[PDB]
Amino acid sequence: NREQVFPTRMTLGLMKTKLKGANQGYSLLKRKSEALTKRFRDITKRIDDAKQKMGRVMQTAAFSLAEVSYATGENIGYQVQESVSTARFKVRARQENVSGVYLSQFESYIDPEINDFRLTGLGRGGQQVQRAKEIYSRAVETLVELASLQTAFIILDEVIKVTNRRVNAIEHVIIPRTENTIAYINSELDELDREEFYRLKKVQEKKQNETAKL
Amino acid sequence: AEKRTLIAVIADEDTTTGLLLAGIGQITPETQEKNFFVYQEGKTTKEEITDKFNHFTEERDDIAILLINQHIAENIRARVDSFTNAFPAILEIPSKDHPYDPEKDSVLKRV
Amino acid sequence: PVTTATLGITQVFWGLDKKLAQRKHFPSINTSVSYSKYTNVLNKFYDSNYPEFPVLRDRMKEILSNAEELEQVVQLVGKSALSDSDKITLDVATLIKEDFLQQNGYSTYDAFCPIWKTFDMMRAFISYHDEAQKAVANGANWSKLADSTGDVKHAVSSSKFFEPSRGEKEVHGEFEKLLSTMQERFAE
Repeated sequence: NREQVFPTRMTLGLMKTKLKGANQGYSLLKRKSEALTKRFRDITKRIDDAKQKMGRVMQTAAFSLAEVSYATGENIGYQVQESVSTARFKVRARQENVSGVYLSQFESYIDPEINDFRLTGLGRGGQQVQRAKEIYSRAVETLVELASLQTAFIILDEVIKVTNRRVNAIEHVIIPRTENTIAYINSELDELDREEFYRLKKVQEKKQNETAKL
Repeated sequence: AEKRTLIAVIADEDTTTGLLLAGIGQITPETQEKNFFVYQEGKTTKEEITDKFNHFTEERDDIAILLINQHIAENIRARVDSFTNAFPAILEIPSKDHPYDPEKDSVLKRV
Repeated sequence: PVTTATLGITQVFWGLDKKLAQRKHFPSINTSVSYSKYTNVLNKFYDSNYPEFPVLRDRMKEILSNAEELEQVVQLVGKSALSDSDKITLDVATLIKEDFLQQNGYSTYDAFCPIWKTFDMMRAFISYHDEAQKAVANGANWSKLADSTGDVKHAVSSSKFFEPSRGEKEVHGEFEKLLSTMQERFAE
């Protein structure tokens, strides 16, 4: 409940300054948690909206791919698997600074060295396969955006949990412990002052008795 | 990280084919493996799916975003919930005759 | 009691900083708790010999006070997302503490820093701070300005080594080159 700090006037001042610093840090971290939880609510709303958008885009892209497959007369799965030597779509991580946290947000990137498509050598439904490829490219872009949103959500939630944990710890441990330590140190200093007062009172009584005896 | 520039899909055959056409992943010349680990929900095994997901979400994998269909991720929902790491992110893509349900979203369940 | 009775009569005070003495940073003079009540009387000599000394002294005092105010929040909040201007001020103040304020008394070069050398070093440090603030206001990222002007930062940190025996005319010329190099390097 109290620290083992030896009660002294310097120690009392240091611990009072520590209490002031802890209270300031408590207010600062509470306001930070409030700002980050407002941003967390915003991110959750965007997550729900992007989830609905993904639900729509996957359905429409799957319909486009099925139409392309029907036009070509066969599934393009084998050609797509054979054309998996290189990656044409890549995600580059960006440490975008949002509020006071370095949340990582993904940015989609593309390369021309993997421009080959499964429609090469198919012999049928080239336009349909190209349209399906474009639709799934847009779909992959949407999923990269949603993945950036979700990574920011996870990071921000973790930081909010840590910050709220620190705020509650300061409010219920550090402030009570430091306040109890201030009370104890002040009581010990008062006891020392009382003892010094008694010693000086005894000296004064002896001096007065000696003066009377003279 | 710099090496993280890769997208992994563990969805159904149709979704895997579509994302491969989009060009998500590449076949590693040294590892002789590709990020387009196509695996049907009805085929293979739940243990195999869990092992593939663990390999893609751990073992210093280069995948930035792990794409798992809601149907296939439901069978490995325990592993999905266990994957509490911030990265790589996981998404529950809808599958044919298997729409995405908000209750099945492991990451959205943290709200 | 002796020092609290002294502070009522003394006109200057150079209270020792326990933290700065534990860091083996000499002289361990507490910048916040020290004072000199002749900073107004001595303007009659500063404005006559070194006209810019009071303004730069106040500028350094303000920079150190701002750094001291920010360091509490830094310690309590990890200091991950300081503004570019705040980061520039805190870095400049750390440089000031490490190079200007710190003084190896036994060292031959810094045994006795003359008033003109101190004034020139103050000019160099305040000019570095002003250049950094101007660069930040230009929109360029301080994370890049750090590498861009590391040469100037090392130059101002090594200006401490200018031996006073070179003479006032010679040393003041050397500093004028350093400040001139500072403005030229601002194009980065």
